[PDB]
Amino acid sequence: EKYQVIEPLNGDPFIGGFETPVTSSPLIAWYLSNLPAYRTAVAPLLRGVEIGLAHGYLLVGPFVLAGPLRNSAVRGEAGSLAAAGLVTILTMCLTIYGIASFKEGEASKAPSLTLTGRQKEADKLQTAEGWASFTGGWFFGGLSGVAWAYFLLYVINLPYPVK
Amino acid sequence: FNRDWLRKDLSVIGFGLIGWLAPSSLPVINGNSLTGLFLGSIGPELAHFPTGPALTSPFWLWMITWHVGLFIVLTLGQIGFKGRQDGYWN
Amino acid sequence: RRTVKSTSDSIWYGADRPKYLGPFSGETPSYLTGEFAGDYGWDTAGLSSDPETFARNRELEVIHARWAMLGALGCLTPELLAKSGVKFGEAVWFKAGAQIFSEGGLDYLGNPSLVHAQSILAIWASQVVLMGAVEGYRVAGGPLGEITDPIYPGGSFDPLGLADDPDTFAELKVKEIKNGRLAMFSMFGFFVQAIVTGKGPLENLNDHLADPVANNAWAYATNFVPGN
Amino acid sequence: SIWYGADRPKYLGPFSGETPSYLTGEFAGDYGWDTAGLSSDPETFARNRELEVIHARWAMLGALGCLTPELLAKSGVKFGEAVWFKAGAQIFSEGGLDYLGNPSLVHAQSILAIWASQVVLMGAVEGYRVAGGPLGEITDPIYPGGSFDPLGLADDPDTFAELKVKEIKNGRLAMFSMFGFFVQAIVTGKGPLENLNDHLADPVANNAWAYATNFVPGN
Amino acid sequence: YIGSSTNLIMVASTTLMLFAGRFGLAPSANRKSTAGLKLVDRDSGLQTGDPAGFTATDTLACGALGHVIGVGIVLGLKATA
Amino acid sequence: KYGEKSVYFDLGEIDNTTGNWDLYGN
Amino acid sequence: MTGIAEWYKVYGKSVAPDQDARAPYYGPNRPLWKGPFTKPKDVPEYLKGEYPGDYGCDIFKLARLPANYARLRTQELMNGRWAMLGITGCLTPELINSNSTPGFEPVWFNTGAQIFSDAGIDYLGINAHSLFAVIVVQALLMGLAEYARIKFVPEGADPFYPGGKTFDPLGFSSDPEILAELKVKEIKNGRLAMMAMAGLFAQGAVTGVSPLQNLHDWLHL
Ligand SMILES: CC(/C=C/C=C(C)/C=C/[C@@]12O[C@]1(C)C[C@@H](O)CC2(C)C)=C\C=C\C=C(C)\C=C\C=C(C)\C=C\[C@@]12O[C@]1(C)C[C@@H](O)CC2(C)C
Ligand SMILES: CC1=C[C@H](O)CC(C)(C)[C@H]1/C=C/C(C)=C/C=C/C(C)=C/C=C/C=C(C)/C=C/C=C(C)/C=C/C1=C(C)C[C@H](O)CC1(C)C
Ligand SMILES: CC1=C[C@H](O)CC(C)(C)[C@H]1/C=C/C(C)=C/C=C/C(C)=C/C=C/C=C(C)/C=C/C=C(C)/C=C/C1=C(C)C[C@H](O)CC1(C)C
Ligand SMILES: CC1=C[C@H](O)CC(C)(C)[C@H]1/C=C/C(C)=C/C=C/C(C)=C/C=C/C=C(C)/C=C/C=C(C)/C=C/C1=C(C)C[C@H](O)CC1(C)C
Repeated sequence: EKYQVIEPLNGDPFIGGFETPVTSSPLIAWYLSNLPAYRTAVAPLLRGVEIGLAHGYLLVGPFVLAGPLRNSAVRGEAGSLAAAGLVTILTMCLTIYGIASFKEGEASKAPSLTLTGRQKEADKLQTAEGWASFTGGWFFGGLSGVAWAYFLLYVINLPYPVK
Repeated sequence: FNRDWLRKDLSVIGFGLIGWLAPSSLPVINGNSLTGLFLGSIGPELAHFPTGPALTSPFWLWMITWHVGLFIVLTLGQIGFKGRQDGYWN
Repeated sequence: RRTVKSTSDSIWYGADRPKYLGPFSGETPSYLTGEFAGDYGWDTAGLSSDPETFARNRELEVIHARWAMLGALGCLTPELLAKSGVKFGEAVWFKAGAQIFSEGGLDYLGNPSLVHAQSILAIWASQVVLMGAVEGYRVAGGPLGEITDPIYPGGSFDPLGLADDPDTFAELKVKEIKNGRLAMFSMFGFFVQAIVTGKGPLENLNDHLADPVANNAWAYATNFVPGN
Repeated sequence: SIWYGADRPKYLGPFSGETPSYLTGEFAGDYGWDTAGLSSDPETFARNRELEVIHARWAMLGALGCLTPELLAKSGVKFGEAVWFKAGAQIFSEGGLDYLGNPSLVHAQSILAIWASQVVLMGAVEGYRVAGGPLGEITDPIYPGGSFDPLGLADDPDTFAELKVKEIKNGRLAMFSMFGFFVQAIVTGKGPLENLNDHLADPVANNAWAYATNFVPGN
Repeated sequence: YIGSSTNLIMVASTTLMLFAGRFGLAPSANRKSTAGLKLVDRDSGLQTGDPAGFTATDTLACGALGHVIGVGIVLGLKATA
Repeated sequence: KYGEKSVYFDLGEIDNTTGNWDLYGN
Repeated sequence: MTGIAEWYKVYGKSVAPDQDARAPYYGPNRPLWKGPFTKPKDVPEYLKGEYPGDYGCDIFKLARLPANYARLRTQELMNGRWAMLGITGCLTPELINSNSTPGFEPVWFNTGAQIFSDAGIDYLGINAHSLFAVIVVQALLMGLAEYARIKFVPEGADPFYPGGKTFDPLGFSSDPEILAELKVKEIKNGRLAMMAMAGLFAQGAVTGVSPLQNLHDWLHL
């Protein structure tokens, strides 16, 4: 009869999940709901652009500060090219994943029901053309993010503690 | 999930702040002639130089002690306030 | 995630609102039901039992709070600018009213090209006329519109329209009352510690920061003893 | 009884004719003295009664404690400052607060520690008084009873009411005397019993009228 | 040694603990403490000549705890002063 | 109905029955 | 039934109703002044045990007259109560501070000449040497209390156990049984105070030193 913070998934005890503060806190749930992957109404291309931008931007750093040429004068260029190559490989990964997973002309099988039960429209990211647009946007955004990180770090040479 | 899992009683943090300032800010007659909070304030005073860690200076021990005390005080205050509404001890 | 409808709708109102003694607030006055902003249930003296008196006191409190916020800001900024480097007759608020009796008169940020007033009599007369006009307008009404709520006229006094929604309007009421009460408390500070220390607020703060344990109000505890 | 009821002794004695309606005689220390009309509302009257009783008890404690050091000093007990209105500055002395000139006793030096301890403890007890605490719950804001009635003197209603009246009368006397303490400290600059000795020595010369010509506003 | 500060401290601690246990100010054999630190009455089954219900086991427990506390106070006051 | 009582099986609402929900799909 | 009157953790003889708080100290089966060696030859036929502290010791046959017995009981009670205060007043001064360095005196029997000569009475370390300014006040105050006690019995209160609201404010005597044993406790503690006083008088007369210092010398050495 106590408070009992922990609850079953949407009140259903026979679904394989739980309601924890980590899962569905108002702050955590708000944060996850507004991530580009979970903005179902937005076109897949723009979500892919945002995801690729973020991922290339964060990927530039490790290659630059850990690559084999980190002690040379081409450290920045080598790291940026390594990040771009990883982005390209992941673009091939996304393309083949979409080819294998989705077939042209089929409806989306993503969950179209909210926790409350609003029964919204199915997400178009889980479609052949949706995933193709997502992959193209991710490629463009990844290259853009790598270029932006290289420009900020080296072409413009903003003052940063570690680089 | 009721969206108030951490039942918000904002007086808890202030009560814990008072109840941790009171014992920590005490002129102990022991080897520490002064109080530990003054040491934990001196540490930052000597460590305000930008872009540099303490580097194993006498600042980490006081930081850890003070903040462990603060965290345990806050946790015990939360538990004490929210156990009265329940019947954990009544 | 879920879509939320029932929220913490104006925790500052109702019977479950925070109280002035916190957990030790049991004997809440019956007339203080949390209807109005800033209602912490603090009327130990019972000076607002009569609803008409309670409304009068609310009006007085809001006007005092607004004037106190204005006064605190006007006492604080001049010293901040003086420390920045701006030069004028005097930095402390309680000696800035006598600058008009200096050789250069009253200089606004020490700029003769600005107001550069000379006679205190003219300033006083102009203030009397203008403030009487506006005070009468507030009591009854005037160019900016007749009075609907004497405390919160709104309308022409709400150009930016931050008080559109009633809920955010109540939240802003609470915020305004709290910030104003803090301002009044700090102004009473200013007064008492200017009487005692004889120094400006920010320089008192600086000297406290220099040595907090030794330089505090207790250093002035013996300055008003009657037997010496 | 004599004090409770329509026919009660009034503050003006035989000269009292305008008895306020709200002052009927159902509360202790009801002499019918309300000429400012500051207790007309029942709730305001209850709040004023609570304030009066708390002030009375604090004034009793203050009056006893302001003159106890004086009597002990007259006997010969050594203090730092026996006088009440300089008894608080000895915390700043190098020897600290001796509490009857005994270094083995409290022997406090830091006024900050005294202030913090007082704040915490007084906040706790004040809050208990408002809302209840270890020493019973709150039923009557000013007459709790129980843990604060260990000797059980307030068992039957009659003695309890007579003791109410006696309490409020001694308390009003103490409040008057403490206002006197404050004013005499402000003007004379000497302790209360020292003023008493001066008055007893030369009552005609050493009195309040001797200080009438000290606040003349020459400018 | 009778008038020594150590003797006074130990005697005071033991007497105070015995007084608290005997007069229902501390847990005893017949005075159980709940989770709320409220003292309830229980039948320990030990008969004692004390009208209040102070048993020999209660006396031993109170004396032992009083000695523990008195030793702590004595050594602390010696180390500090 | 899925939420009318303690019943958690409903052929008319199979997505609710099987747990085919979108937790963060704004 | 009143203030610290239900406070039944001080009885002295009763864990439970097994005894009624008055079965011993009264009646035929009570402790006597020679323990089990009181074969009846000195236990008179008027000391049956109705009154507190009755141990059957009337060697000299003083209380053989019932009227005199009541007078003696009252006289015993009064020196008994006064002895209790006196021994407390003779010892507490010398448990708080000591040494007669100032015009103060820690010795009970040397505090009376303190005013008479040199300085006056200085409470704990009210002056000069005026005897007949304490004497008159004490004589006046006692004469009226003394006079108000022998008379002014409200309607039917025992002149030595009034038990009203000014002499029994704490209401220990609400329960008759707890009044029966408290009377025994009073008289027995009073008798102890009286023996202690005779010890102080005799020891002061012989040794001439403060009673506690006599104890310190006896025990330590
Ligand atoms: C009451 C008080 C503090 C109260 C603190 C409270 C309620 C804290 C509450 C909270 O934490 C909780 C519970 C929960 C949180 O969610 C909310 C907050 C709000 C954060 C301090 C008083 C603090 C009071 C102080 C410091 C008083 C100082 C007085 C001085 C210095 C007087 C000086 C003089 O009078 C002399 C001595 C003699 C003359 O000669 C000279 C002058 C100058 C006139
Ligand atoms: C609630 C309650 C309850 C119970 O029942 C009872 C009781 C207790 C009574 C109550 C309480 C109350 C209180 C606390 C109050 C407070 C107040 C204040 C503080 C005010 C201020 C207030 C304040 C204010 C007005 C302010 C104002 C200001 C001003 C004008 C200013 C001016 C100026 C300045 C700028 C400066 C410059 O250089 C100049 C000049 C020109 C000078
Ligand atoms: C009735 C009526 C009626 C109508 O209607 C109107 C009128 C007329 C107005 C009214 C009247 C009124 C009045 C008269 C009032 C008064 C009051 C007072 C006096 C108070 C006090 C009050 C008082 C009080 C509180 C007191 C308190 C005290 C205290 C705290 C103390 C403290 C202290 C001491 C001990 C000393 C030391 O060293 C320190 C200190 C710390 C300092
Ligand atoms: C029973 C019997 C029985 C059979 O039949 C036979 C025989 C055996 C013979 C018998 C016995 C008897 C006896 C033993 C008796 C005793 C008595 C007494 C002891 C009293 C006291 C009695 C006692 C008493 C009163 C007491 C009192 C006291 C007093 C006043 C005090 C005073 C004082 C004091 C405080 C101290 C100061 O500083 C001063 C003075 C002023 C000095």
